[PDB]
Amino acid sequence: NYTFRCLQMSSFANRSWSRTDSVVWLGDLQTHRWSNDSATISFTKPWSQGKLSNQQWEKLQHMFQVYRVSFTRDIQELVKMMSPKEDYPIEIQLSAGCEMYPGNASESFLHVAFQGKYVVRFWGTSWQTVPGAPSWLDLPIKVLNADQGTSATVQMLLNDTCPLFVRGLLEAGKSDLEKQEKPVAWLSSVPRQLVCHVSGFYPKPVWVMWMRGDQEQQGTHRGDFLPNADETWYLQATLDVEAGEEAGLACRVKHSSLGGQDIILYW
Amino acid sequence: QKTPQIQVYSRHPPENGKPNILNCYVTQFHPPHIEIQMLKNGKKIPKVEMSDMSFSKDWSFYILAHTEFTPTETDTYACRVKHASMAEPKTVYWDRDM
Amino acid sequence: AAVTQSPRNKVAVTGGKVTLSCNQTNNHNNMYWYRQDTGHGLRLIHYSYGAGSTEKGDIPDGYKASRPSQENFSLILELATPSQTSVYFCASGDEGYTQYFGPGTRLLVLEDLRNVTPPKVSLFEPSKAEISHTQKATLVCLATGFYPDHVELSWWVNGKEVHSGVCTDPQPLKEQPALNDSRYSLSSRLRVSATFWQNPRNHFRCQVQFYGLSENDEWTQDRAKPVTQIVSAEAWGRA
Amino acid sequence: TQVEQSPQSLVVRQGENCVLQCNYSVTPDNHLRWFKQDTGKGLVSLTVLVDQKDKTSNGRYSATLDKDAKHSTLHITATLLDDTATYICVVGDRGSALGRLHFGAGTQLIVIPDIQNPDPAVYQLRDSKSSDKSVCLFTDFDSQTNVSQDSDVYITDKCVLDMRSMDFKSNSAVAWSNDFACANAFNNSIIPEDTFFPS
Ligand SMILES: CCCCCCCC(=O)N[C@@H](CO[C@H]1O[C@H](CO)[C@H](O)[C@H](O)[C@H]1O)[C@H](O)[C@H](O)CCCC(=O)NCCCCCCc1ccccc1
Ligand SMILES: *[C@@H]1O[C@H](CO[C@@H]2O[C@@H](C)[C@@H](O)[C@@H](O)[C@@H]2O)[C@@H](O[C@@H]2O[C@H](CO)[C@@H](O)[C@H](O)[C@H]2NC(C)=O)[C@H](O)[C@H]1NC(C)=O
Ligand SMILES: *[C@@H]1O[C@H](CO)[C@@H](O[C@@H]2O[C@H](CO)[C@@H](O)[C@H](O)[C@H]2NC(C)=O)[C@H](O)[C@H]1NC(C)=O
Ligand SMILES: CCCCCCCCCCCCCCCC(=O)O
Ligand SMILES: *[C@@H]1O[C@H](CO)[C@@H](O)[C@H](O)[C@H]1NC(C)=O
Repeated sequence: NYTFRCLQMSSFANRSWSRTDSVVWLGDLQTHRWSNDSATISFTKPWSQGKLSNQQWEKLQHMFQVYRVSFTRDIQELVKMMSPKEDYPIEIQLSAGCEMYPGNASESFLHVAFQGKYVVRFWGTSWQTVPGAPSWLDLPIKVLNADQGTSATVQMLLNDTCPLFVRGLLEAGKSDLEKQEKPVAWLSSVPRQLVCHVSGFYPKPVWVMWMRGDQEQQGTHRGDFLPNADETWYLQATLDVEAGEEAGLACRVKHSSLGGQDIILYW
Repeated sequence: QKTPQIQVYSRHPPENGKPNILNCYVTQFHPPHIEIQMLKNGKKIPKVEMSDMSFSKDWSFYILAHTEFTPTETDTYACRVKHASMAEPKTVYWDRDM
Repeated sequence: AAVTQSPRNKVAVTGGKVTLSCNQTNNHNNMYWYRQDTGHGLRLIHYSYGAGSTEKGDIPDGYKASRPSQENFSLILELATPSQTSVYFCASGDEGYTQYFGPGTRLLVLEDLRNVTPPKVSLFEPSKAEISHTQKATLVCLATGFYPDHVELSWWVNGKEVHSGVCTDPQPLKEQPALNDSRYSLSSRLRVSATFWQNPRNHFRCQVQFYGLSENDEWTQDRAKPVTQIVSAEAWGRA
Repeated sequence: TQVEQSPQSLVVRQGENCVLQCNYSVTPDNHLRWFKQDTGKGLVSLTVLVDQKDKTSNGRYSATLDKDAKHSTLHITATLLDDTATYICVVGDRGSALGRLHFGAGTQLIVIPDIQNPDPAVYQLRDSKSSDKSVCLFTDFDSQTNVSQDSDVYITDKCVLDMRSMDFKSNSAVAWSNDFACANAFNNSIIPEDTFFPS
């Protein structure tokens, strides 16, 4: 059950200066990067082209190249059209892609945020505002929905291209997507707060508890999942104890990579 | 406008005198313009790698800085962040034990 | 979806103020000003996304724009120059890509107005020889002695403009081709059936609309101020 | 210049077909429009082409667009005198008001009319107010004759009129001066030998 996300972020500082950058995720693995500095989209995996032929990829990249330049000018023009309602600086974020279910089933999305707030989506055959969006956006929506060529292309990208492409990615990237990487744990303490560190695990699902023999210590506070640079995860679980109870305590870690052979580290 | 949270943590278990990787993970900020430095003893480490900037379900940005380092008894290590949401730069120090 | 422009033709002096107006009752938000010069496609000067909005085009320099209302979009030349001699086109549109163009405005910016002069107009009656030889009657109109060459010649029969049977020289000819500020002549023909010309109830008129000075332009010479005006010549048919 | 037209200008005879070309580098290319502009007049839209490979028609005008080649052709079938005009190519870079229009500099077409029944003559016409003043009208010559312009004698270029209700066309030129007569007027022109000089 995998979600493919094209994330685009653009900053317009004033009428002349702007940049647009994007990254592409399949689950929690990065498949593409497109810096403003680059003329071309870059593969961040060997399998990032999926099952597309070179001609199909070339065509798709060209469409995106035309898009980035057109997008940039369109925002600038939409600002002029609405002035003095909205002024620079402006931040636009797009999140677009498809969620893949089993069989032939999927659902696509294209969501747009303005100054950090979700305001616009493409849905069905057209652009629309969503609940909470300001009314001044009805003019931009009307102008965007006038562009029949863009609407046909977006409908094709969302309905057909995205799911077809992603089915090929899942096939091509199978051995990276199904990789198992083992956690390594280590212990420490501060003012007493005991910390169980867990690092290098893939995939994300992991179980970490402070223990006394068989007794799960329900004081255990799990932190957030944090990324490492090598596409593995980091997590730590903290506990509150009185100075004297440290002996007997262990950190137990369960994870799919270990084949039922849990990591037990005693203080 | 949203303030960056900053978390600093090593890749491998830290042993004094052993090569390791130090990560600075900066999250929950807006706008995306940000300046991130990794510091050894309050001086800018030169060879600092950055992941591409991305964002979460809630539209807030995040990015991962990391660098090679070898921890010792004496040397400190820090991540310094400038962002429009804060008047001064925010510094969080790496703590082996935390 | 219609667009109008005024004036349709204008002679001005270097350093003068010229305003070109565009009007549009389509309730279009968007309006656009272009100039057309020979050897170039139309080039965008200024445009506007609604009342109070004015935006720079590709060649904004020397021009201000004003959008006081949804209906009106003006192009203002505060210090007119000879290089602003052109044909100016305004257009409007809604959210769609179609731009609905006005009929154009011809502007001439002269270095100086001293030689500006209205035409004399004479109407020459059809030859009796032509009548008997062809059963047709050709009237000829001659506009002479005018400067500059911004004239519109039209033919009128019983108060209504005629186009059938007409042809007017594509351009005026110079009366003194050597001289740099030569005056111009222009001729036109209106050809009708002999029986139409022979009917004494038909009134034929050749009209020359001359474009020259406005009310507000300075005039220092002794002779009559050579203002924008109509000069015409007429004749009735006869047996 | 992102839009180029070819030929720059062309001369054809009435009834002939002609082909006009538009080549462009505009990106993106949403649609392409052909305008007709008569002399001193404005822009009349003839057709607009919108698809990757498109074909349109409008009476005697037909056109094609190939967006891969960035090329359009305008075909005029069976030319008439009133096709004499400048033809202008325009590419719009968006399917909405956010677009800019990129204009070609135009192709000038001249259509020489077919004069079926020539009857070349030089007539003298008198001023309706001043019977001593006159002009000379050289008229009814076919399009093989050329008119040539003393600097105190004025001769206009030729000009074709169309008496629409009679389906009749005729060329003429005018000459005047103030020892000038109409027998002498068009001596510097190679006029037909059968030219009528009355009275
Ligand atoms: C991820 C979506 C991918 C969209 C690809 C669509 C094709 C495309 O590039 N099409 C642009 C170019 O269109 C033109 O060329 C095409 C041929 O290549 C067709 O001929 C098309 O008809 C023609 O118009 C087009 O410019 C498009 O508008 C680009 C931007 C689209 C986009 O972001 N829209 C959503 C975000 C906007 C919401 C902004 C809200 C806002 C408003 C005002 C101020 C600030 C913010
Ligand atoms: C493309 O598919 C949509 C299906 O609806 C949704 O919108 C997509 C862009 C994507 O987000 C999907 O995951 C969604 O399921 C079609 O939209 C319908 O079009 C018909 C008529 O054409 C209209 O009457 C329906 O109301 C539309 N549906 C909705 C929910 O608004 C669209 O036509 C498809 N286009 C093509 C070219 O396949
Ligand atoms: C982001 O990328 C765009 C496109 O590559 C840059 O815009 C170009 O900037 C150069 C130099 O400043 C200009 O000569 C070009 O005309 C621009 N190209 C286009 C297509 O508009 C932009 O400068 C980049 N932004 C940043 C901040 O680096
Ligand atoms: C973005 C529309 C969703 C469907 C796209 C499916 C084809 C995969 C393309 C992968 C390259 C990503 C290019 C980044 C686009 C962007 O700038 O937002
Ligand atoms: C526009 O913004 C950029 C980056 O914020 C800045 O460096 C540049 O000087 C600004 N330009 C103007 C004209 O204000």
